[PDB]
Amino acid sequence: ENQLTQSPSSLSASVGDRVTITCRASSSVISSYLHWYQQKPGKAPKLLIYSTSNLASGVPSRFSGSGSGTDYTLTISSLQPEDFATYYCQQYNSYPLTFGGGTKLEIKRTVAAPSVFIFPPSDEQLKSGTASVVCLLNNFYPREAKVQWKVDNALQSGNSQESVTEQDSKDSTYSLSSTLTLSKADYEKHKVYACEVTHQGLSSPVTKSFNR
Amino acid sequence: PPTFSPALLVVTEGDNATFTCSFVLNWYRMSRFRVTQLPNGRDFHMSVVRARRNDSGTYLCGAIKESLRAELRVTER
Amino acid sequence: QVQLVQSGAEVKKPGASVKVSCKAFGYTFTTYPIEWMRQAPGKGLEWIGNFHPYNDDTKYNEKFQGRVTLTVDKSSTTVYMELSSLRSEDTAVYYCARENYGSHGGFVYWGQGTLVTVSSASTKGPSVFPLAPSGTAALGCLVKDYFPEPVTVSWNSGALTSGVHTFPAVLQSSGLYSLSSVVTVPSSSLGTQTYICNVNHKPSNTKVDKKVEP
Repeated sequence: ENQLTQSPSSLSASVGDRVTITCRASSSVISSYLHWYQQKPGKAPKLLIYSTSNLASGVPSRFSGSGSGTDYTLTISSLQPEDFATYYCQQYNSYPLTFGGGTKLEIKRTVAAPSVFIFPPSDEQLKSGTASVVCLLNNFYPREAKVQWKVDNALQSGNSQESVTEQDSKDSTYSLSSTLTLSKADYEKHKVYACEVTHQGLSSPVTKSFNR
Repeated sequence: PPTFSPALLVVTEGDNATFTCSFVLNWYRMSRFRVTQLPNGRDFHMSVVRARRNDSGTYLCGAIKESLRAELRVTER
Repeated sequence: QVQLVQSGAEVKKPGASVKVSCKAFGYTFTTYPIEWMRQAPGKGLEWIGNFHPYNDDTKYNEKFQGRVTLTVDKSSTTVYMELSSLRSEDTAVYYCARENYGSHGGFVYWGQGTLVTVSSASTKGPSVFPLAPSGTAALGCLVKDYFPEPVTVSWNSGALTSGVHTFPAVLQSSGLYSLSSVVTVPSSSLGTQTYICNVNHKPSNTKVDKKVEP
């Protein structure tokens, strides 16, 4: 198949800036058959540009498309709030049809260190044989963060999972939960549960911990 | 005014593509190209054999009464 | 008034089949092919195949290895995507789409998407557990072990929105989803206000209100 690769995978910018995203095809495409979609969370894609450079119905002229052969671009020359979204390229040059992996346009914002909080399992849950321990990184920027769990100083691996929110509708920060899952037996055998957080907004890594 | 169906045909190069014109009847673009009247007499096949990428484009049938435009796309194998 | 309307969210066990509908409104059904794609959480967008009502021709992505069949009911202007021998990796939102005059391969009109979840798990509402608090205090609700997605969560029946963060579900190794919803409040308000997370899981018709206390 004719693989499409988008660059960059993510970028952060402000209202009023101009950005350019790139689509590169593994094999030359006739420029009539290269298109762009915008996708917002929870919605189907919306065609933005068809045939390299033609705006779809109702698309503002701050969007533009350029390219031919294997090298294609999409530019937004003066960002609006609505424009922060994922953009995909697509080829109708050969079957199978292919799409790029997407480029996510995010809001640029000053650096903010997370507030860290930790939650022991509830008693309610302990009655059922499971202990979940949750560490919350709140209101931070940018999205890059590292979380490590320690139980009685033993680094945990393979029994935690993280989730990160989309940028906040108000302050454009992120939040992160990391959930450590243990058996009740294990939970009750150990004393100190510690969540270790690294983030560029802190000078040194921060531990939040508690004793059972 | 003749009907020209469908609005979009997409084939791979080397394949056949057959539009239907429904109504002197001609096939225009805005050997390998054939017209065939079907038994019923109202409908005609407007076929491209061994389609080439350069066949891609916009076509009509005219009787001067012109159909709506249709599109042919011939993808790369 | 062109519209594609797809059938509703489906849950399936491994090895089963799904059949997703796409009903075309607002134009001459035979004029355009209907295209099918799917979007899996971490794969982006994958093309499945297409079906042309004009002549019943189908093209398929070879990646499906003959597991997909596209069929039509002209009488109800509906195209069907049937996906057989389902595997975990088939969990996705499935879309139908069509081009328009001159879009040269660009999909102008899209159906709303159909979620298909493939798993050995069974449909069930969540357990809801407090994330108990102890200037600013965070508290929340751990909404654990439900299937399939989605759940939604509010606080105090909608009156608490500020400082709320509901995390995306994670799929646990168990095959069940889990998420937490958290909120930050003045710590002086821990003795002073009631905080309730309202957890809604429509697939199992479950509603849970859980009061969250220090």
